[PDB]
Amino acid sequence: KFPRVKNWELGSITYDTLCAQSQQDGPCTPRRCLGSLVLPPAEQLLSQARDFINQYYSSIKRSGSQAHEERLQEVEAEVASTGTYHLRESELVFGAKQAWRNAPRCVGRIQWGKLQVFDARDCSSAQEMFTYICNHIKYATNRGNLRSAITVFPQRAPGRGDFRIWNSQLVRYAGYRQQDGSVRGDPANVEITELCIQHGWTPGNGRFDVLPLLLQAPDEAPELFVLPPELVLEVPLEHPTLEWFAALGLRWYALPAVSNMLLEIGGLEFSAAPFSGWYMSTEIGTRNLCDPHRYNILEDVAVCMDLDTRTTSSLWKDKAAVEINLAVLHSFQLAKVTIVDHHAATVSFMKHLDNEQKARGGCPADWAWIVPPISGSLTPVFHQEMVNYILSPAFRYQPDPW
Amino acid sequence: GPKFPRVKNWELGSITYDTLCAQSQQDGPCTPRRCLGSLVLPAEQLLSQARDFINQYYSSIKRSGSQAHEERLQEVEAEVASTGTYHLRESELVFGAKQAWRNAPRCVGRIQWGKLQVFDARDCSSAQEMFTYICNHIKYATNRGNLRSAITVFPQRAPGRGDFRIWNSQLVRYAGYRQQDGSVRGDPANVEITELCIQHGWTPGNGRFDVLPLLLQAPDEAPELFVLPPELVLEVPLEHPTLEWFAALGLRWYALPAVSNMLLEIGGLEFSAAPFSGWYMSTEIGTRNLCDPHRYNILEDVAVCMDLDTRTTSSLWKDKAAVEINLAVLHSFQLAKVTIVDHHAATVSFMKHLDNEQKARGGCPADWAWIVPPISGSLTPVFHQEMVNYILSPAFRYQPDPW
Ligand code: HEM
Ligand code: HEM
Ligand SMILES: NC(=[NH2+])NCCC[C@H](N)C(=O)O
Ligand SMILES: NC(=[NH2+])NCCC[C@H](N)C(=O)O
Ligand SMILES: [Zn+2]
Repeated sequence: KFPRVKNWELGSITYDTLCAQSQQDGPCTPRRCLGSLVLPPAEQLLSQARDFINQYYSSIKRSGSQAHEERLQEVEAEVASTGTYHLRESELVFGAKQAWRNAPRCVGRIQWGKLQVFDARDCSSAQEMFTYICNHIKYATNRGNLRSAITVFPQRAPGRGDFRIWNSQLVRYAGYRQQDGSVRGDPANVEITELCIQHGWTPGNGRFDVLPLLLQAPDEAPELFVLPPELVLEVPLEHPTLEWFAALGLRWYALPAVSNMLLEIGGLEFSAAPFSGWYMSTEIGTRNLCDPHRYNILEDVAVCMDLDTRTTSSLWKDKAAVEINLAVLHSFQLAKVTIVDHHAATVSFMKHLDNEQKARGGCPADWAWIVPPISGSLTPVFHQEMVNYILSPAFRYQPDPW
Repeated sequence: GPKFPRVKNWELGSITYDTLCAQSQQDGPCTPRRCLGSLVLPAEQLLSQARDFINQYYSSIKRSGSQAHEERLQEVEAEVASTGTYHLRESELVFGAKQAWRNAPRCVGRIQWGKLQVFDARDCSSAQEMFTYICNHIKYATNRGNLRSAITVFPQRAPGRGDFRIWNSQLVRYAGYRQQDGSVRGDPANVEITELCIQHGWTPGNGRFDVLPLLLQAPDEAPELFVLPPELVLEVPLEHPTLEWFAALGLRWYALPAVSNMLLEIGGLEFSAAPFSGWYMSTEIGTRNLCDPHRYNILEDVAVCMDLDTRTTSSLWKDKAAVEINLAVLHSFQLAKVTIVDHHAATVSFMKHLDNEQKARGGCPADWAWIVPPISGSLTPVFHQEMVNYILSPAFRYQPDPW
């Protein structure tokens, strides 16, 4: 019995047979569904490694050659003697792309084949991590013509502490907790802001202060590195027809570079492996600026637009959000920085699902994350049933290192 | 942590554990390997469903273990013993109906669950009589615009003997006429039932908003056709509070949403005809019904009137039009004095319901994809609330179409 998956807008049906290859577990059982939840030996490492080596040789269509068997022997010999093994650059490149491809929450996977992979496994200090991170940013930003990248730092080792980037993204704005309860800047970054200050960073007092990085080499206290302002491209927000909107002094950074997830390839774990593509506009316009526990600017905007704030039924919240998202798109386009709107992103994801159906017999997708945060049923993904499951290589959550 | 699903609200940072889900009788469609949450779709067996139900009834009047409780159990097993089935006391039926609603994971209006008028119609014995009960239900629920939640219950499934069925999916629905050019006039969701009404002798209209007749089936009989008298069907013409031309589009919606094709299951007993109605939340009309591409699909038309750039996704024309359509729905209903609730007020009230149910029952089964509204999602507090979905009984369940 395999999942029948229906698109309700077109009446079409597919069957997901790729989920059979799931060896990892989602949070659900048959007695209760936990899907909307945001967070969750050597022959076993070996069996994940053989499997991953199998994927890789199949990918280059050498699925049986001398090379294939000799490579499995290498991996077997290395695990038998040392309890672990190492990946070849080109396996690593293939694993990273496959991790992205398999990421159920990513709407931008049409892009999965085009990922610049920086091998930083020859990295031995916080200082080197920083240099690599700077290269990553410079490459990925590309004066606003954004390019997808990942930089992979040295894998976890049974002996020692992990390499980690303590920040959750490479670029984030500071959130300064007030004694009077409230937050100046981004409330989601209060804890990382506090951490930075105590490892000796001099704070600013703005709404949009770019945080320094805390980089940790194994079993060493993390170190502080301030990003060179010229590396951090930012887009001031204005609105195409509302002149007052610019007066709000809103801005956002160009580069979304997630730096806290663990990358897992054939049983090996890469605890520092920051990755970036480009923003979908609703991430900034709806979530970051309008979430009540984020910058929460909807009321400010509604009042400027002169809307009736006293009642939910004037749909003031909805009207303001739409203008905010429009401002984000307009500003990014004016500054010539890559962005995709939620309509174009979901249309391309549909094409991706279809590609994936033909190529693998299904696609892991997390509906609550693929459907955008405004205008859901106005996008084709709303009407598309979706099956969520964990394939490996995978990006996974890991504990905060402090 | 305790050994139960942990549930987080990401706006407020708060945690709860669902203990209620451990009372779940029915498997959902998920396994450890794969999540199917986004998907839209006897002897001792009866006795134990019955027993469990009667226990629920006695708890809710706080007489668990009492002699009246043990006598009812005995009465129910004896009745099953001799007939294969049993019957509910009136007050059990009322409790089971409210509890089915309360249990419904997809319903965001459940803060209202305790206030349901239960019309007992288990004496009903003909299609004509279904019609009278249905008309009575509509008059009572509609209440000239001040809507009142209600359910009418017809006789339960009975061994061998045929079912009572309402063929229509709601008591009030608009016709969908399949055109020569292959397109649809009216509501494309209603094509099959439209065509069925024609097959059974209905003389079809040709409007975009033709109210369907009812096709009602008493046991072992072909369905009979009944035309609702127009004046029982309240409708709201749509206008916009500032865009004057919107009224000129001639759009309208009916006031009463009355789902009629679901099965109400109580203590193993099956009520195959049990239509229920509340009032609308505005996004069901303004977003789904009017803007779904496979429904009325009016988004482009509205956007063109609003002079928006429809050649490019990045103008947000879809988003701007959809907002105005929802504002029109809200505004028109308020002007016509017909009950309606917006998706902000609804979700707030549903957060409050979740909190009540946390204290009362230790959880609340909720289907996130259906609870979050189809526009402005993360603008509502339910978006940031994790939810656990499972089936409790009494339940409203899907059932195959009678044909
Ligand atoms: C190319 C442009 C891309 C776009 C437009 C995009 C879009 C998105 C969006 C909207 C999300 C949901 C994230 C959130 O709401 O916080 C997401 C999640 C994610 N994407 Fe992408 N993505 C892109 C590229 C990438 C790349 C290059 C990778 C890695 C190689 C990646 C891996 C992920 C992962 C692992 C998640 C889940 C993050 C989490 O669980 O918090 N994506 N993507
Ligand atoms: C009192 C006002 C009510 C409101 C605002 C309301 C709101 C809603 C909404 C928005 C849905 C989603 C339906 C869809 O997207 O098609 C729904 C589903 C549902 N509601 Fe309500 N509801 C109300 C009253 C009722 C009543 C009185 C009952 C039954 C006694 C009920 C039982 C249901 C059930 C069973 C569903 C699921 C239907 C399905 O799965 O297709 N609700 N509710
Ligand atoms: N486009 C990506 N690679 N996104 C990953 C998540 C970024 C996150 N949504 C943010 O608002 O900053
Ligand atoms: N409020 C209710 N009882 N809703 C049941 C669903 C009605 C359906 N969404 C409609 O728009 O016609
Ligand atoms: Zn699930």
